[PDB]
Amino acid sequence: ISFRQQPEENACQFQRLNAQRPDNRIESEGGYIETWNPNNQEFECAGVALSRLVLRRNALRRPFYSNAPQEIFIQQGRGYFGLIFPGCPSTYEEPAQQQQQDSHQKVHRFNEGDLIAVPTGVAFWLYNDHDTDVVAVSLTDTNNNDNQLDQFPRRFNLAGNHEQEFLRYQQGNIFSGFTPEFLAQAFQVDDRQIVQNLRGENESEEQGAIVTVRGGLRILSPGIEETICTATVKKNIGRNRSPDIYNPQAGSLKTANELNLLILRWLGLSAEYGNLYRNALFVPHYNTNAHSIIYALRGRAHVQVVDSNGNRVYDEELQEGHVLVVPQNFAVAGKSQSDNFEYVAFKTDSRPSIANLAGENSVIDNLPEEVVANSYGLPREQARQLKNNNPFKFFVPP
Amino acid sequence: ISFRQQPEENACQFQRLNAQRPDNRIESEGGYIETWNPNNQEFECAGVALSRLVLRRNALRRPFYSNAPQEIFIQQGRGYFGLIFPGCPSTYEEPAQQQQQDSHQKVHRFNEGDLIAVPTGVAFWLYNDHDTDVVAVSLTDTNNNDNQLDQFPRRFNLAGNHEQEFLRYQQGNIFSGFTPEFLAQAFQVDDRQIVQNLRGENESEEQGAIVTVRGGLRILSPGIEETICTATVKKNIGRNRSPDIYNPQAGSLKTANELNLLILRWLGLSAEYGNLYRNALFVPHYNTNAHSIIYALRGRAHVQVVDSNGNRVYDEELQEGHVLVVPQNFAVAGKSQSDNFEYVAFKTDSRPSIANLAGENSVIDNLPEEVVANSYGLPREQARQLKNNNPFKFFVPP
Amino acid sequence: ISFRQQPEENACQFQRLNAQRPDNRIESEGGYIETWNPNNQEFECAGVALSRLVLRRNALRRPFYSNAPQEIFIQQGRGYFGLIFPGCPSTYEEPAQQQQQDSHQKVHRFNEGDLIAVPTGVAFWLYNDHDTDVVAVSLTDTNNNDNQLDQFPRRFNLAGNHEQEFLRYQQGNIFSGFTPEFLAQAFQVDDRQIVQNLRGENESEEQGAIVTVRGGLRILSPGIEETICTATVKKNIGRNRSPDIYNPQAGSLKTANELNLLILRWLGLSAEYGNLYRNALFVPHYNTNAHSIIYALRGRAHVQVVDSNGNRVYDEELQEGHVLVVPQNFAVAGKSQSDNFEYVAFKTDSRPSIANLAGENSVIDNLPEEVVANSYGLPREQARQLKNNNPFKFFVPP
Amino acid sequence: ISFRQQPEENACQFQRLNAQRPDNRIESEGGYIETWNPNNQEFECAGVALSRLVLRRNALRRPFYSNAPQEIFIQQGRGYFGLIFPGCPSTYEEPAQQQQQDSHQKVHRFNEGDLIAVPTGVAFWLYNDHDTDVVAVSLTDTNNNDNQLDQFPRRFNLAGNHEQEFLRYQQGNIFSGFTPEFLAQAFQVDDRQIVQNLRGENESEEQGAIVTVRGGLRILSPGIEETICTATVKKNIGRNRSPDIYNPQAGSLKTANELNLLILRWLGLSAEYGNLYRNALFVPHYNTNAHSIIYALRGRAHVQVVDSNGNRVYDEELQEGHVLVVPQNFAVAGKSQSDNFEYVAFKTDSRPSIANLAGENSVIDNLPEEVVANSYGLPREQARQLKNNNPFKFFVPP
Amino acid sequence: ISFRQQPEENACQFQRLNAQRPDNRIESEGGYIETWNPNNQEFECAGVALSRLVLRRNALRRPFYSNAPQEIFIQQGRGYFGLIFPGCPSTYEEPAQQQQQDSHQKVHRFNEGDLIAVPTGVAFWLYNDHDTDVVAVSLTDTNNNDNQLDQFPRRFNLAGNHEQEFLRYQQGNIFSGFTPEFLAQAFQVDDRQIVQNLRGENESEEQGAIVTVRGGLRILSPGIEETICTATVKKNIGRNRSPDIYNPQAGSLKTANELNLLILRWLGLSAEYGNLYRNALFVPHYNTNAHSIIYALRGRAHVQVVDSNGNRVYDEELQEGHVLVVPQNFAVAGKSQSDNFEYVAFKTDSRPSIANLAGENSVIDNLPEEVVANSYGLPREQARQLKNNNPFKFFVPP
Ligand code: NA
Ligand code: NA
Ligand code: NA
Ligand code: NA
Ligand code: NA
Repeated sequence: ISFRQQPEENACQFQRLNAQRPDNRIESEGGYIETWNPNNQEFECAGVALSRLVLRRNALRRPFYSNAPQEIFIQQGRGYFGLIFPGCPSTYEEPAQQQQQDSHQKVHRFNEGDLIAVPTGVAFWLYNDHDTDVVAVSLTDTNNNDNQLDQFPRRFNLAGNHEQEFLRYQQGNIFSGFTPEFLAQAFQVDDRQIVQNLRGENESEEQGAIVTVRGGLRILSPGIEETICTATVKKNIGRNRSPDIYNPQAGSLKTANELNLLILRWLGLSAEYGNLYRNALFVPHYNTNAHSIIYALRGRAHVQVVDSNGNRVYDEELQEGHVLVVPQNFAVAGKSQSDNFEYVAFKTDSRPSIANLAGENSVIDNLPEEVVANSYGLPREQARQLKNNNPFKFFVPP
Repeated sequence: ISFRQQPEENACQFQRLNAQRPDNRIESEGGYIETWNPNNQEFECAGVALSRLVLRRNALRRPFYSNAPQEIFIQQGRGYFGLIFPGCPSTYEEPAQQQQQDSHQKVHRFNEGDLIAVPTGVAFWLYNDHDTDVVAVSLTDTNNNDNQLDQFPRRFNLAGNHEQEFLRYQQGNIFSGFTPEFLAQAFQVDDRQIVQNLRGENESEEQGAIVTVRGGLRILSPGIEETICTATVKKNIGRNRSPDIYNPQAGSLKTANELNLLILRWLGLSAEYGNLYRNALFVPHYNTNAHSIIYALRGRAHVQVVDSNGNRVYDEELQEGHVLVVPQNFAVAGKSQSDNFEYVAFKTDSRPSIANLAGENSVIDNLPEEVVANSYGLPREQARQLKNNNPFKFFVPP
Repeated sequence: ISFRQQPEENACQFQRLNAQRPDNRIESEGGYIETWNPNNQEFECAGVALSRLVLRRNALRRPFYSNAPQEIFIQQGRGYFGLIFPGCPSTYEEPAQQQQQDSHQKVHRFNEGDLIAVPTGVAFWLYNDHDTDVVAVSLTDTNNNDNQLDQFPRRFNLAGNHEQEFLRYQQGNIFSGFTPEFLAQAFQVDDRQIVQNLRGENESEEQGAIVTVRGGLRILSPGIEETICTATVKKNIGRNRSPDIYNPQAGSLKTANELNLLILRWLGLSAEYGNLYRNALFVPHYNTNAHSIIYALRGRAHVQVVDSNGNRVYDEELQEGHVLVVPQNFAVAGKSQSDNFEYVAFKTDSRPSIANLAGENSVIDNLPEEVVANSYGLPREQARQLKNNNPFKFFVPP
Repeated sequence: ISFRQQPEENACQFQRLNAQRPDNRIESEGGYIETWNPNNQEFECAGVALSRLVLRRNALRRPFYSNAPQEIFIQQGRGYFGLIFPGCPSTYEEPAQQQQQDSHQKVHRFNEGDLIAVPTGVAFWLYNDHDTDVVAVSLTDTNNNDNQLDQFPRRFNLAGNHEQEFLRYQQGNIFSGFTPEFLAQAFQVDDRQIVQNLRGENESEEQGAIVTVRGGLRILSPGIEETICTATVKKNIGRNRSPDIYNPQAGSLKTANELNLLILRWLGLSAEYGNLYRNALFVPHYNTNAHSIIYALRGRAHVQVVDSNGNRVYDEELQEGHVLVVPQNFAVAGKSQSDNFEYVAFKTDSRPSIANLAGENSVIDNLPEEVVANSYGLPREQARQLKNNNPFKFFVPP
Repeated sequence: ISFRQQPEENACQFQRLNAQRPDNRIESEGGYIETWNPNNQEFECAGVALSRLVLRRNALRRPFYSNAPQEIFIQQGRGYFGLIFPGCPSTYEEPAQQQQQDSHQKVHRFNEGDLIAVPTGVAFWLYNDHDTDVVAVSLTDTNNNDNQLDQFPRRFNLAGNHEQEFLRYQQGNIFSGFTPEFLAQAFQVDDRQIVQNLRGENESEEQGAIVTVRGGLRILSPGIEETICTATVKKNIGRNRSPDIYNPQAGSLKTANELNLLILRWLGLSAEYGNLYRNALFVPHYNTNAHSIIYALRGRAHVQVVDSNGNRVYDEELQEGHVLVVPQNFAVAGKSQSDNFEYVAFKTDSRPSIANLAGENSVIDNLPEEVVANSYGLPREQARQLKNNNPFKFFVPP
């Protein structure tokens, strides 16, 4: 399911669909954030915004929450993240060096291939504790029903004194806007310099969203607390040894949707990770109920996309680090021109449905032979060939 | 329930409501499609598009899917249709002249009075195998949540090389946009002329959406396959020997909603079929939770519609083949000027609720006598008359 | 949950947030209705309209229904109201002075502190039978999914011949628009002067929505009828001896949401009533999933609101009878400058979720100590103070 | 809805139905508990157990939880109760005489007429702070799906050293069963006499479930905390100024079901409170989907109950403090022989449905006249009398 | 949630609770199956049966389905399993050495710590491809609503000619019961020796449920197909780097319930994996809504269990490979007497709720101080100690 705002008149009427690369980079201390322009037609149509975060060893992306739900895919690396679900008690705690030292909400490990769901207004932070840079691609669903503000994807930063991620595309931290007397009362701290730091007064716009932790972070990691407050918030789909669709001579597909990661039901979002081997084809298909935002992860594939007029709105080699939006119901097909073309496709429904146009149990396969024969002007025998020559589903070997 | 986009500022503020007739006809080989202009205020307000299809004996409306959910009402005729639900296995099959000849998804018979639900992105085809022309009136819900593209009702045609139904009102087939090398791989057909026909290369813009089948079509007709893949997709309401509301001296009403046809729950749509006998009245009423799109089927009725200012925005004889949109909450009443005025009313909710203003259990009937007396400046006795003189619900005899 | 239309581009981007007072008063016989301009940025952002009704002893607000769901809070007074749920049989009846005198739908008592839910298209009337004026503050959710007309909050009046509440802000009664011959047939009344009064012909635009009942109203008050037709439609939250959050030295909070008043689930709305004692603080917090429309009921409080840029968009004393909209996710904090500051806060979700930024189980409390230390540049000890110095939730004593 | 275990073979086959009075009293310090024998046929059939608690001024019924869901009706008196929902944070707190003194879960006020829902395993305590004795009648649903133990209604007492309520009918406190070394570690109390008292070692079997608090109790009373952790758990139905069905010359009915008190949906239980005035009749009716456990509150009524053989299994004056079980689908009718007969009827469904056999919209009223005429051997005119002579619903005046 | 049959009268009334070890072993070719007697009081009470499977390198547990839902926990080892969901198309396929070689349903990898959900009537097979023996502990929910046969847990074996697992405890394969002429027609195999083998005719009762695959198995592994047919059926909880509750000085807990593994919602089952370090305590607690079936995985713990009479029904060292049933609502506490006591606890609800009796946010912590003081006969100060001395949740360090 999904419940989203429709795009403005004509947004999904295309002369041509363009693949997109980021157009801005925001520098910080231990990494950076790159943004795709959400004002481009492809993104206006899909009603979403996209960004990419790089976190070096010991870098902390300091906590923030957003008005629009997010899905974050971990392209590379491993580390820790927390989500703060409001009012949920702490369940991670340690004895002083019995009295209590520190306690906090569950800290999660993440790995390459993980897809993480961040509900609207839930605070998120991410940390890399390893050499390999973490690279995360974040889809922010601006048109989602859950966003009751206008279609600007905001980051409400809990810390720092820097530029909002997507501010440059529109026509300080959250604490920094409150007066010192409110914050001293709120936190019962008399130390006016505790409140100064809280407000970000002891830093420039160039410390950024991401800080490096000298010596590394130490955090705890090996009724309502073990039920709703500890619901699952991520699922591995990129590294998984169990794809949903698999042909060892053509490729694989694996989805994280609301049947795999229940919280996606509330978000109205899902994602798929696919592999397509050299010269293999993902058959013409369309998504009945979702836009697809395809981020090329590795390699390259010749991709074609067809609109409701049968126009070829996109025809080229989709390369690593570029993004192609395939609007709901537009048909798409791809032939990998790499040993293994790899991609993540975010989708704007929690249970997206693929309709294959060719192959076993495809639309053509499921029409009566005489209907295929009469629709295409074909003798009964050539119609039977169209229905039966390809015995495979989804992927076709070289 | 329904989840739809609201109309633009002022769309439902009317100086006058106009009844509408089609304004375009698209010719094909065995029939035609007529469209109502969806840009007219009445349709902008309702957020929907309407069309009418005529299929002569042996005519096939070749498969297509759409971005917006549809409800199709069979005004006359009988025939076969298929819906292709993606990935559902074939369940209709026959032995070669044991090995398998052809197999395909369930083929359904349709009859006059049938209301058929077509979910977003589900492919549909229709065939008439009888002398009587089939006439189908199709409501396309452009503002529906399920449509994540802009508010243009598209037809993604699987076959042919013709004009999109509603294209003329905006500011080739799906295969025709793919290169021949993609389609040969996708269908494993080496015959480049199989792929030519598939793409519609062997036909003009004037073969159209509808083809005639010489000698007639032959199709099969007497776990997940007998459960979800064979869910009901139509319900008879026009020919039914069991209306929901009935008075043999005034008229009848029968609804297909989500309690009768479960799939309507996902579509957010329903329809009603009514009869009103000469000089009988359907009392002033309004729909709490839906627009009503009234297509006159037979005869004529004097209809009045009142807006939130108590203005009479419509006051005339609604005739057969004209359409009147009654916006949500506007009050409407009708007096049949024909032996039997017959109408289908599509509604933009899966469970629309009628609030009668006069008659048994109406709004007036359910207010305390002293409230009716004090609201209208009436003596207790004249208030009692207003509540009680009409003992009938919905319809009132001549 | 809620399903609402998003506001236009930039609506929730504020240079400053203004508190608002009503800007129009509509006079009637036994009371008046005051409206806030819904075109002001604060209301455009929230997608809602607000009004205030005053009903003197024996005054009847004559029946009406609206396209948008309402929540009405009873600030003062007591009286009777009815809601007319269409087609539900009468369940209140009396013997003639056995035959039946009058019968009607359930009449409800209301009291100060009551929050009443009025679904879209359900007719409502209100009566005051006591000396104390009734004062009701009404939130109309114009952007709600249930409103399938444009974003004008309409009142479809069943009686009278006066001005629609919100008409002055856009770019007769319902019966008055029908011809006398339709109404005589509909109600089977031959008396053409019964129909004249019904249409409001025997009154000026200056009798208004509210009439005085001379001698007072007499009404009855001590399967589907005792189940769905008598579902609960109100909950006391202002006068309640059982707040949800309570600290006798700082304040209280009490909510009516879909867990307390089930019908709110369909409306997508809820409300909260809070008390804050002199010099006590409601800590910086935000609502994850709702706009807050704060109506000051008694006293005054210094309030600050911070946007996604950390800008202080509102900083002043919120006074009784003024309204402050806090957009979804914006942070807000308040310090009462009165013996008891009292407020109702309507919220645009049926289950709104508050995320406290300071105090026990707040966002800061639930982050690892080393994350708070590294986010704010603080030694481990000053981080521990930020997490632990305030042991209270929500409210902090003077 | 409800999900319950069916009774053993023949349990609901009755020679006669007997009204029942309690058969045991358990004495304590400030009040007592009386139990009805759950082994009697009437209770075996209904699959439930019943008890009655009396709490004098300053008496505390010390905390306990049970394996079966309960509904408690407050027949008289007023006081405080708490329910402990596991893991929910405290939301009632006070400053030490800023640091925190005590904090605890919400304390609720209760009043006469309140119906309180206690889910399976949720701990409950009750306190009377007024002169008038509190009298509470408790229905324990032993056959409920939520009880996964055998059909013995247990009380797991958190305190005391006394007899389990229903133990005498089968074929120490919870802490008392743990060894002192477990409890010292669990509560980190070194004081072995703290643990002695906890275990109930400093008291006899004759301090009982109920203790008197000398000087009276002092308690606090004027994200997940204000949402799920503060869901409503009671609804007034006995004292309510708004019955669901009302005739000032015959009686009233008011229900607390899952549309009024949402938590009842999980419990599978509901209750009704009725008044019937001298010589008035509640018409023959049956409950489609629930047993009815009728506790007479005040006065007396001649009651008759008819089984599936048309046998009169009960025919007598039901008196105050007696209980009559009416099995699902058995027909029942009553004529009050008191100025006002008052009763609470617990029902074993969360949304019980009454089917009236006589009167407006009854079963007879809703059958075609010719069906009533042919079913009873009656001329058309006598059939019309049977359908129409009684114009009232539910109750009929003297 | 769960919907289960209640146990017979007195089943959960215990003189003493006994830990249980298996009492039977069924030998096969590459491993064995051990069963616990389901007729023992502990299992009668819980309404469940338990077994343990060992599969050596290259051993295949041949396909079977059961009348009762199962949860299988992988104690050690790694391998492949399939579940056959009826009518779901194949999604794993390979090209002949383009035509199709073999195709089949998704084959899943499993690892140590995995919890696998097997719905009623879904066929399951398991294979070990590694040196380490796989050991799986299987809970079969005999009293589950989904089992509409009597309370005998059956295995309907698709292959083999051996003893049913639990047959010895009651008062050939599925094909073997059909006549050869039915099977030849059903599979269109003329070879009467193909059908002989299918029926298990070419093997003794001593080939067993488990076969060894010489040279090892080769299987494929790297619309409705990628949605419902590929829903998740397992979740790792034993090996997971992210417990729900964690204290590095006492222990951890991690649950797989319906918020983590959605299919458990239909099964009415869940499981927890816990670690408890030497001399640490899991505080007295109870489960509100589930039986707990505790299988000791490693080490030993002193465990005590208390019934509704405060009787200590179990008091001893629970050792590895023994099982202890803790009935719903009975209180339990454990102190590890090993470096790391490890256990899996199956629970008879899809969302079981733990109610802690001591510690932060426990039942005692959430009662008003004066209620704890008056319930236990304690001065205000000793009551405060009981509420506050243990600042930890669930686990308490040595
Ligand atoms: Na298009
Ligand atoms: Na209007
Ligand atoms: Na902002
Ligand atoms: Na009987
Ligand atoms: Na017991």
